[PDB]
Amino acid sequence: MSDLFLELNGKVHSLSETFPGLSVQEVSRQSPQLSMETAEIAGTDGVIPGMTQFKPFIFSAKCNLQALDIPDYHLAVREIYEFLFQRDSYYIWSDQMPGIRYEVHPKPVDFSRESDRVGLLTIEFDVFKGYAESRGTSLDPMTFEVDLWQMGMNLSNRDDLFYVFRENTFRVYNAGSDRVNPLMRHELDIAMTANGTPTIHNLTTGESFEYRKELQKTDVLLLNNIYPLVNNRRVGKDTNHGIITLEKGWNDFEIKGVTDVTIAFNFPFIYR
Amino acid sequence: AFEENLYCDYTPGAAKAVAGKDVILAVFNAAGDKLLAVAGQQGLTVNRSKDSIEIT
Repeated sequence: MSDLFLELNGKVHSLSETFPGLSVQEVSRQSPQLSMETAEIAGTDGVIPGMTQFKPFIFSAKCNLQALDIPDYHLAVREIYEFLFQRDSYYIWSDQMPGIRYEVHPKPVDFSRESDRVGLLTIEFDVFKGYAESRGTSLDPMTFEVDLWQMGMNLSNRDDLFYVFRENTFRVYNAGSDRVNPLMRHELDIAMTANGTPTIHNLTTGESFEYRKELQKTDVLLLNNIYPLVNNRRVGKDTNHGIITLEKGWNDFEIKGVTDVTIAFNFPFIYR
Repeated sequence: AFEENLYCDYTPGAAKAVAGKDVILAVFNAAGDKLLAVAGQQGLTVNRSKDSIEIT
């Protein structure tokens, strides 16, 4: 059995459950739209590729609606149109792969009336970020009872994966298919509490974030995307304005200038 | 038709068949007041069909 789940206004709605007469036949996903920024020099052969990018793509769901009678059919069509089309983008996922969700916007799709009570539909959701992300962030535990993780999410079956560290040198595993960069509108949060003047170094990437003031254990330093704060107060003037990024796989992190470090990473995995 | 129906089962329970000559087609005239059976009928066929929609 196939079904489609929609996250809207903080509520999860099953498409089949919401509309009893509507059942999802099949789901499908367009392949990533790779595009190399070609540059052509006249007289030479081929192109000089720039930086490969990914265009928005389409997630499709073929379904059918079976109503009791004609007024019921029209009412169901209107209610489905009301439910699907909202002002802002929402989230969708499928039973087949319940660990991966897409932030999407609906597309105009017309009901194909086959009989007096049945109508075929092929809903298409445009995903504009160009990638899919996990339903849960890195802060969620990798436990069975959380009911969030599934197979095929590049989870390493060779070592434990935790995202809270108590020492000055450790490794963090980004399981996504893209390098997590807040400059690319990626979600990434770091919460560190320690004593002294801190400096975070990502050795594999080679990046370094530097804060130039003394810190106490009671003050939390929070880097969200491209904003560093202490106690939710912007302190960008007192930093080196550097930002760390998470490469694919393992990243070696070293923290200098502080003691009793407690650093936590909170970011979703980027799939495609 | 007797002897306790030992060998002749005369009890009517079902027709078990209908002679084709018994079923005929008639039409209503232009005024619609009288039904008229078409003269000299010899073969009648009624076809009823329903479409199928694939929801695989």
